[PDB]
Amino acid sequence: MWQENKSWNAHFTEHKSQGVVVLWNENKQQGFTNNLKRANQAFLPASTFKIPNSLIALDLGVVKDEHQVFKWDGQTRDIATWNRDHNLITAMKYSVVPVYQEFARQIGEARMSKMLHAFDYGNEDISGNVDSFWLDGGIRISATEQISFLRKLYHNKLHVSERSQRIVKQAMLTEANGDYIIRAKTGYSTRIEPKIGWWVGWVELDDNVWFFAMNMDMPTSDGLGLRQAITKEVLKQEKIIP
Amino acid sequence: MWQENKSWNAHFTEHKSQGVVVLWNENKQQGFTNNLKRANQAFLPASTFKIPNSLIALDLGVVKDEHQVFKWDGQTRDIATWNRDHNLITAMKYSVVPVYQEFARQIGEARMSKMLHAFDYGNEDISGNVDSFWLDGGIRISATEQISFLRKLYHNKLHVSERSQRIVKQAMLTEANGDYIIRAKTGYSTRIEPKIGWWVGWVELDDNVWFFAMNMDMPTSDGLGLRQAITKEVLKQEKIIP
Ligand SMILES: CCOc1ccccc1N1CCN(c2ncnc(N3CCC(C(=O)O)CC3)n2)CC1
Ligand SMILES: CCOc1ccccc1N1CCN(c2ncnc(N3CCC(C(=O)O)CC3)n2)CC1
Ligand SMILES: [Cl-]
Ligand SMILES: [Cl-]
Repeated sequence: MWQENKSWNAHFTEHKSQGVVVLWNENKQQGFTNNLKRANQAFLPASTFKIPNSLIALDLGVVKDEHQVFKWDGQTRDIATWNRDHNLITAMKYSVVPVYQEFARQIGEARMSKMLHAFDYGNEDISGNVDSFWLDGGIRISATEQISFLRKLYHNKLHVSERSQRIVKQAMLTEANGDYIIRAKTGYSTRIEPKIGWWVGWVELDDNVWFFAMNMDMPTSDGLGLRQAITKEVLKQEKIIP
Repeated sequence: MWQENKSWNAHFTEHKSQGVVVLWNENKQQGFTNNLKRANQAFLPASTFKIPNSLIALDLGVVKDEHQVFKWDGQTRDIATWNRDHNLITAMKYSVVPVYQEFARQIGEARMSKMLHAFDYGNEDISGNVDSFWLDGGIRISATEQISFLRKLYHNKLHVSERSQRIVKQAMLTEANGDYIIRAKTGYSTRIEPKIGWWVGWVELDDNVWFFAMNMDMPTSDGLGLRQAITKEVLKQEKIIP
């Protein structure tokens, strides 16, 4: 099932960094990582929780569809892209926490807990504020647990409507060309030490899917682009993307 | 509602070419084109017909979902990418005509006509061979009629399940980055002598979507890249993409 490829650690060291990348070959049903311990270490999901959060909001009509416009609340926050109107597509792309905080408050702590248990999502614990638990409450999920959750989403096997799963998979769209499609979601955990940067999703090829879950130590916000860069270098080495 | 802009013809003449580009601003309900007459002249859809053909095949259950595998028949054809197994995603991406000819035979004359009428697609005429009418039969569609059709698809308004429409829009994914998403379909009309290349679809942006339909005279296969290139030079002049 799982296989440790120590050679990917060079992509972390050359960038003054430390972390884990986890890949899963869907056709062959084989997994790969540079660090199996860290691959199974559970962290706060941070904004990667926007994937299950959207699925719950959509199956509950808190979000009607991907074009509904939730406008700014007039409060200027420290990330410029947040201070405007958004839909599901753009709130996911720019990781607009206030929008999903409003979703969370509308979902409710009860329905949130039941749905995460149904998703088998991490430790299934929402202790804390209903609108911040994924950022500074009790929820914990590991890299291999992200892949397990993403594989069910890819196959429409989560305990929500197929429509909700298709919409969220649409909103996860990050990059596409004639070689590959990436559906993914970034995340940055800052409230609990050590600070952690996430990238989780998958790569669609013509005749295979490669799921990935990555996290790395991220002391400041200036190295956040290293999440995609390191992940891509592993993908280039494994001949997954050209 | 419609405005002419002959500045765009410079992009055509720059490449010793001729054709039409039609843009539709969804927010403004406003349209633009370099040649109004040509914008409303009907042509064979060629492989742009794979958009409606896919919708009908999915709705009628000829295609179960975007993962079902259509086996190569073993007949070696001139386009190398056709000589392999395909699913709906890859059959669209590589314009695999033989796969869609099998769809059309399964759908059949009676159901194909009824669905095209319900779609109000072009002249709604499928006279000719059931498995080749979009390539050398009687169906005809204009650039502006393509947009009218695409707008209905985008809003899930066609007489097919929302699921059918969602799957075809996923299969139309062509290009995506941080700036825009392009969902489109190429086409190459070669059997009636006004031999033309098509590119129809739309560009998704954060706060808007720009529908487009273009066709140009295309004497050989070597100029096919000019469909996307000229279209993009127009989108970059209107500052629709960076
Ligand atoms: C409004 C409620 O706020 C909180 C409530 C409760 C706890 C924490 C927050 N804050 C803390 C600050 N934060 C933050 N910091 C740095 N970069 C980013 N970014 C967004 C996520 C991006 C990503 O996904 O990579 C990276 C940049 N976010 C957002 C969450
Ligand atoms: C199998 C049945 O065929 C026929 C039956 C009946 C009439 C015509 C065809 N033929 C003609 C040859 N053809 C063709 N030629 C050149 N390039 C391409 N291409 C595919 C479309 C691509 C595009 O979508 O842009 C461009 C390349 N296709 C496919 C359709
Ligand atoms: Cl396949
Ligand atoms: Cl998509």
